[PDB]
Amino acid sequence: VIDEAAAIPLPLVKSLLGPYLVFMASTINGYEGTGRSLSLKLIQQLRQQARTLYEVSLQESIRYAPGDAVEKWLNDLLCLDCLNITRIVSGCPLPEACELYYVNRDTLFCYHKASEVFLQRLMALYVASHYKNSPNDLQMLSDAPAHHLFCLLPPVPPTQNALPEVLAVIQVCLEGEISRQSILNSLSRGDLIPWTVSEQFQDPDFGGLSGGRVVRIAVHPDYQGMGYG
Amino acid sequence: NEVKIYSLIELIQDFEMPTVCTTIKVSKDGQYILATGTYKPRVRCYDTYQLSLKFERCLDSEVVTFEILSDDYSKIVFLHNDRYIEFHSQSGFYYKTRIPKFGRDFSYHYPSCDLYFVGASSEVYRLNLEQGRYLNPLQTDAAENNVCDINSVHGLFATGTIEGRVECWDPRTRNRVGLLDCLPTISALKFNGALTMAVGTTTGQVLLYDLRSDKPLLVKDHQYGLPIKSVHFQDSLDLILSADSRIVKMWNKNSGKIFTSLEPEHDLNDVCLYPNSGMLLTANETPKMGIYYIPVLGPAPRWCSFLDNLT
Amino acid sequence: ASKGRKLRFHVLSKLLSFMAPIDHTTMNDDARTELYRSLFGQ
Amino acid sequence: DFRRRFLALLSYQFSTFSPSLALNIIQNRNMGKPAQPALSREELEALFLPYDLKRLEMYSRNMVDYHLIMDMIPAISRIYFLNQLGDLALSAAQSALLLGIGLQHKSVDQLEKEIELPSGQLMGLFNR
Amino acid sequence: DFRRRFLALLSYQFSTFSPSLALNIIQNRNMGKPAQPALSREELEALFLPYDLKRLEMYSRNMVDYHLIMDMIPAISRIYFLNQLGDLALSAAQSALLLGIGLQHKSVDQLEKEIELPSGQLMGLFNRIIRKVVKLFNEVQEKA
Repeated sequence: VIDEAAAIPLPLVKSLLGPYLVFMASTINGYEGTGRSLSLKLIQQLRQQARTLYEVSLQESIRYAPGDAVEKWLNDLLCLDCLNITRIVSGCPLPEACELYYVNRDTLFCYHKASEVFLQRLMALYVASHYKNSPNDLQMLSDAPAHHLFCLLPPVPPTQNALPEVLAVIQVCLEGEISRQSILNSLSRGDLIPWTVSEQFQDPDFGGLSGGRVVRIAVHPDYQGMGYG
Repeated sequence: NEVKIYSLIELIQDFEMPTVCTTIKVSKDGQYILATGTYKPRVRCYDTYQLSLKFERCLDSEVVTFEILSDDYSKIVFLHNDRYIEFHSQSGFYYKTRIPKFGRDFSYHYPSCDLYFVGASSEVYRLNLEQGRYLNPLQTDAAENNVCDINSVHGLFATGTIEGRVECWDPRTRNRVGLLDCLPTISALKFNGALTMAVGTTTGQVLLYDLRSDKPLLVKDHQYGLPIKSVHFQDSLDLILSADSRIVKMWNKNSGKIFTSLEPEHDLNDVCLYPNSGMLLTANETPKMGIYYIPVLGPAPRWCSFLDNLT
Repeated sequence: ASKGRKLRFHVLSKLLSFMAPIDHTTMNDDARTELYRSLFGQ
Repeated sequence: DFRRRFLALLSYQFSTFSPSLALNIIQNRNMGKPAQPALSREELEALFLPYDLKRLEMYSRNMVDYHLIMDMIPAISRIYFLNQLGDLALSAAQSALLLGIGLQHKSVDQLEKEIELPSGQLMGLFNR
Repeated sequence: DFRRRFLALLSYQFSTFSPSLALNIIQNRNMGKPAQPALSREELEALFLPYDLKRLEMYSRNMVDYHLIMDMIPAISRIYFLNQLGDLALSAAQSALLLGIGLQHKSVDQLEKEIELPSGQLMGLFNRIIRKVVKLFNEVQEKA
């Protein structure tokens, strides 16, 4: 029996199958539920591999009635539910006619109804290829400084709907600009790159250079591998 | 030009068609290599492990091209200039049928068991193979069709035309998904991967096409005016092989840097690359069939493993 | 129609069940339709 | 600095890396770094003794058993992958074979599974 | 000739040998060996870069993470067993510690089982070893 089968890596799952009877359980759109891309990747593997495959889904809570108001209020507050990542817009030219955009963090996390839907689109895409979704990163993306958001969109027609479909999203956090006297004290006793590089190469000069790190890159699950990345 | 291509003692005995070799091909398993040629048109199968010919079968007419349907040598389909389609089982000749008009080239769709005939008619013939009945025709609306290819990744069918326009069809629902515009006709058409496509022209230009963008990503021009017969793709080094009668050109997929060039004594009817190997098989206007080994391109094939030691 | 000039749709006995349908397509059916709509400048 | 560190650390925890994966780390940008001078006479005499260099050329002729020159391979492999020794025009299979033996200290039979080539062929590639 | 061959071949199939066993093969009382020439400035600079020599020196004060100088040890161990690098006055337990990591490329935990001494004490032993090494490196540096 494999509990949290989606969480463990797929090649490790393949060896665990063997010629014997196997029971597995996976998590969807939960507090620790896996993303859509990984869960679909696993369930596709089971179908592909005289094996008789069985699928069962569980949709009623054990502690409260289904349709609970507080449960619904908590889920969309932390964006814990994965849905269709986005409606599939007409296919676009990959390396040629796509433009990045700068998302405002202040207007995204305000609770206007138009803003909320875009956030649910983005968070579902953000944790799609993620082993265990953490609601902490939603808080970190919300209020921590220098965590800038960038998204590329299809070329906008003269006529358009309220919310554009997002193909890819990249998160950039700025680091660096650390004084030399500071870096000497740490070596004898603000992101991963300035400290680790300075530690490994013993270079106090590095650190006073300013740069950003690509925290995450995400592509729409249907569109993975085409050249949006 | 530091590639030092070697030329071949006898890897396979009697690798010799009497006068010329029309087409050279290899099986999916790699066990068998098939060749056809003039005179007294023959189909000769050479076993790699035994280093000898398995059998020789004479035919009534010259074969323009043939396809190995089975994984092994069992099931082969021959297209003839006499409008004849000959099916060969493991025993030998099985059945022969005619096509309404002369056939330039044909391709087989492994899903749905539909085989497509491109020839000297505007319509492209379809022959279902699980049931023997001929299926409904598809009208390409082009006066002459030269070549055809089917994409393995997602099952897309495209046919070349004499006007120079590539028309893409769908094997499912039999509708025209799209059409592409680009005086010279289309000599060679090849699909590689999901998104990359190549067009050959009789003037001597290789045009790489992306399915989504009308403009070509890169164009490579043969200085000779001879048409290019075959275009092949090599995945490991991302090398695109374009071959014409005068010379064979191998160049990189991106930026068009040239790897090497091989000029033989006689014109090439066809060229073939053994999978995952530097070995190259060529069919020439010579009783001998040319065999060339490029150490840089890849390792020697397993049945010819000692060739690396001999170098 | 002479010499098989006109195509005829009688069943062929020898060609019956000559091959079995074998398909290896990585693309899902929904992805194919979206790709086909967006082919070339379309 | 990282490139020289990675060669030394292949023998502690990075031997489990497939030779192709480790080779990809070493070579990047699809270009070569600033060209160092070819291996000097003074450096050759320090690295290999006259009796040691005597062994290599005798093996190149006799060709009977590679266990004689096994001690040289860690020394030779460092020079080739440090961008010294010029360029030997080694193939992809030949370069991966040198990295497996010289740096990851894998035997030929063990490398046969990784390279997927037959053990007889890998000897001939090592011979070249 | 055999002794230098054995050092290189400890990586190939001689790693399974216990460090005590390999130590006796290297050193034989019957054939006393004169000390090889100590490192010159040319030899030491070619073997180790200035940033390399810096990393070994700072770690001697720190003794924190153990993973910065791991690449040095196969280079350091070869010099000690080639009768170069003067005299380090290494103990039998310390010399076996250098042989296992430097030449057999064994982890501390695996070498702990062979040595049978506690791992924390072995970590103290190695810090003593490198302290002797880095001190002698400076003496050659100061000599010129």
